[PDB]
Amino acid sequence: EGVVHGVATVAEKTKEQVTNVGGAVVTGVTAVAQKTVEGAGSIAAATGFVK
Amino acid sequence: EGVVHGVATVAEKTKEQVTNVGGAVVTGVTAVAQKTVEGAGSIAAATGFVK
Amino acid sequence: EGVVHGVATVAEKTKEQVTNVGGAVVTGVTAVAQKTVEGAGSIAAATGFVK
Amino acid sequence: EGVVHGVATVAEKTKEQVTNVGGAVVTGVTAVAQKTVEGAGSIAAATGFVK
Amino acid sequence: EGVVHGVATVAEKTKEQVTNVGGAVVTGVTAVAQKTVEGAGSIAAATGFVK
Amino acid sequence: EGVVHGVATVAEKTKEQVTNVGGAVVTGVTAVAQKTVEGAGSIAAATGFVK
Amino acid sequence: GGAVVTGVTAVAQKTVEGAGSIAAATGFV
Amino acid sequence: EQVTNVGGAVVTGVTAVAQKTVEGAGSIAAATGFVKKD
Amino acid sequence: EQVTNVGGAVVTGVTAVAQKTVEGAGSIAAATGFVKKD
Amino acid sequence: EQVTNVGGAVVTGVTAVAQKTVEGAGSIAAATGFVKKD
Amino acid sequence: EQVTNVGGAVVTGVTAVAQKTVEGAGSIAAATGFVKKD
Amino acid sequence: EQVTNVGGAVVTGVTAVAQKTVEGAGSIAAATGFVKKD
Repeated sequence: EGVVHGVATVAEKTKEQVTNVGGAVVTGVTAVAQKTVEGAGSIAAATGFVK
Repeated sequence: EGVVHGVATVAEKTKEQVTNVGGAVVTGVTAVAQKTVEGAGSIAAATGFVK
Repeated sequence: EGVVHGVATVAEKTKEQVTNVGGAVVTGVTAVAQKTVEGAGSIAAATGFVK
Repeated sequence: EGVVHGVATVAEKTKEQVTNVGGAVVTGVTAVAQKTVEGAGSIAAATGFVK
Repeated sequence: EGVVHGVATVAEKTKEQVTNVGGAVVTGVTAVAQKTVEGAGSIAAATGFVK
Repeated sequence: EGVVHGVATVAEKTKEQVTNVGGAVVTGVTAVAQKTVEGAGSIAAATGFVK
Repeated sequence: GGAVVTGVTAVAQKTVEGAGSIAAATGFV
Repeated sequence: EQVTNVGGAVVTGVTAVAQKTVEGAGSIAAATGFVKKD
Repeated sequence: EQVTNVGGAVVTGVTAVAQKTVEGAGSIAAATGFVKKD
Repeated sequence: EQVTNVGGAVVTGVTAVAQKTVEGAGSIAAATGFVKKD
Repeated sequence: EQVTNVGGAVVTGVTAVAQKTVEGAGSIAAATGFVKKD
Repeated sequence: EQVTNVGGAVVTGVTAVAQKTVEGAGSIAAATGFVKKD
């Protein structure tokens, strides 16, 4: 049935070289954030700088 | 059935070298953020700078 | 049945070298955030800087 | 039946090396954050800087 | 039946080496955060900096 | 039947090496934070910095 | 070969579904 | 066969900031002060 | 067969920072003070 | 068959910091003070 | 067959902090002061 | 078959900390000052 409303991601990390010798690095494998609804309902959101 | 509303992604990371010497870098494998709806409903969102 | 509303992610870490000498590093495997509803309901959320 | 509303993640750690001499490193396998409702309910959540 | 509302996570640790000599390291396997309701219920959660 | 609302996580540790001489290390497997209500009830939780 | 940098500010960020503001400046004399 | 040889690697005074944010907000502000009088 | 060779690796005065945030907020601010009088 | 060779690895004075936050908030502020008179 | 070879590994004056937070709040503030007169 | 080879491994003055928080709050602040006059 695969994926209906969500998303699908596949990855294979065979060989990677990362040398951190002069700074800072951040890396990641597929972080996700999800807001979904099926029927009657309401998702109200304010994400960011709101003040 | 594959994908109905969301998207699909495949990425095989075979061989990669990144050299961090004169600064900083960020990268990752396909982060995603999703909002979808099936029937009657509402997603009311404001993302960014709102003030 | 796969995934209906959520998302699907697969990753394989075969060989990876990270050498952290000239600074700091952060990395992760698929952290997730999820808010969903099925029927008549309400998720109301404000995430970030609200003031 | 797989997963209905939540998300699905699989990872395999075959071989990974992290050496950290001149800084700090944080890493992890799939931390999760989830809020969900089924029927007549409500989730109200302000996460971040609220003031 | 798999998982209905929660999430699914599988990870295998074949071979990994963390060598940390001149800094601090933190790592872990799948810490989770969850708040869910089924029927007539409510969750109100302010997390972060609230003041 | 798996898990209805809770989450599912499996992990195997074949071989992992940690060495720490001049810093701090913390390692963990499946730390849990959960709150769940099914019928008539509620949960109010403010966690973090409240002042 | 040489890799000699005088003095540097370096900024990198990725944001998905939010907002981010970078503000950097260097002082060299 | 992928190889990298860093010969000198001499960077004197640096500020380096990286961040990743999903579903939120993050603002970063950095500044360097360098003076090589001689 | 991948190989990294770092010859010198000399970085004198540095501040470095990375962070990841999912479903929240995070602001970092850094600054360096360097003076090489000689 | 991957290999790392760090020849010198000399980083005089640094501050470094990383963090991951899921479902919360985290703000950091760092700064270095360096003076190499010579 | 992966191997790490650190030749020099010299970091004179450093401070480093890392944290992970799930469902909470955490703020860190670090600083260094180094003076190598010679 | 992975091996660890640390040749020099010299850290003069350091201060490092790490923490993990699940369902709570945790904030630390640390700093170092080193003076290598010579």
